[PDB]
Amino acid sequence: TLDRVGVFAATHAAVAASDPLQARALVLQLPGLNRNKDVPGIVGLLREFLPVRGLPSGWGFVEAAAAMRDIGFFLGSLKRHGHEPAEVVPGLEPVLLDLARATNLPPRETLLHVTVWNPTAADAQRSYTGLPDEAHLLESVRISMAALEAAIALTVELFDVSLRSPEFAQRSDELEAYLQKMVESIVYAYRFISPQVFYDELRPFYEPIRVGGQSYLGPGAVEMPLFVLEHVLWGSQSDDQTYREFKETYLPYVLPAYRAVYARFSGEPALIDRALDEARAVGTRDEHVRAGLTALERVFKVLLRFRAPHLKLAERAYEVYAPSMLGELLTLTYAARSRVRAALDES
Ligand code: HEM
Repeated sequence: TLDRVGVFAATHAAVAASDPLQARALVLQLPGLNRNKDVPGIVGLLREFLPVRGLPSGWGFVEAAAAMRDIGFFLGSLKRHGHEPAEVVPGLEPVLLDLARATNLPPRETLLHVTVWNPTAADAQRSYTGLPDEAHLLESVRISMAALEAAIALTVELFDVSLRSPEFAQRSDELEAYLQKMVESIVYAYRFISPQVFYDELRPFYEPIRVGGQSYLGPGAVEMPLFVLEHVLWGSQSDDQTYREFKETYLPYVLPAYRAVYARFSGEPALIDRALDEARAVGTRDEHVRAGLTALERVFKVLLRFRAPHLKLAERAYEVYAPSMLGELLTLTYAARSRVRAALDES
């Protein structure tokens, strides 16, 4: 049914299958050293595979991204025990910067590296902690990342589809179906991830580190390119300070293609702004207009079925505090949906 997922999943699998540093058996030893808080051992283990002669000239994106993944687990690890990886590992910084250049991504590990680009097998999956809860968190992202990428494609396609077009409602219904995966992810997370374990054992691995004279954030699901999708859909012309700063903060961590999508739509009304103008130009009693707007409201419904439960998920973990950004974004989503619902009012 969600047949657009396959191609995105296949691109992720290419990186997951790559191990140019032949680091698999070495990275698997990291959880034990983390448990032992063995900083010298962690550095020693990294130096067993860290390139010292520059990157192999034959590497492409796949190899460079795979190398960053495997070095990357040592970065959040070292910071977890209170150390800047660049300061305690001679020659590491130049490698990170070279890998950043090769991939057009930050000079550390991102959500992509630790989830969809990380192999799934027990004898291959890289992990900070080796904990089941960490594996469950990775799975929760794997459930929806490829679907979300399809959804970004669909949103961009829907942007050029007139509300007057016969496809509008059908495309919106298809977008809704892919976005349902985000809901599935939060249901999964609620079921399988212990809030105590997340907060006490996993969260400390996700601190920022300093590379190239600036701070780079840790992997988190916050880096999923959902914010790019919603920039196009409803948010591009939002003057809300917290929201704009949120998007600009996470922009460097998403794939270059989605950074390009973001830029393309920043100088234009968002999809719903255009659709609502169209509804007003035709008249909101027109059944085809109403069909389109109703379909659009369902997209907002599914976005809220992710976002509201996610806030609860986040609150439960931090009860063991969540940033204001979450509730603020939730409210903005409600406001956007309300604009659609207002057009559908029959009085
Ligand atoms: C117990 C598990 C989780 C916790 C504790 C958690 C916590 C948070 C927090 C605190 C934020 C605000 C930004 C930050 O400080 O990093 C955030 C944002 C975000 N998270 Fe989660 N999260 C969890 C699971 C998930 C899952 C499973 C997904 C999707 C697969 C997800 C998707 C997102 C997204 C897309 C944002 C950006 C804000 C938004 O769209 O509303 N999170 N998360």
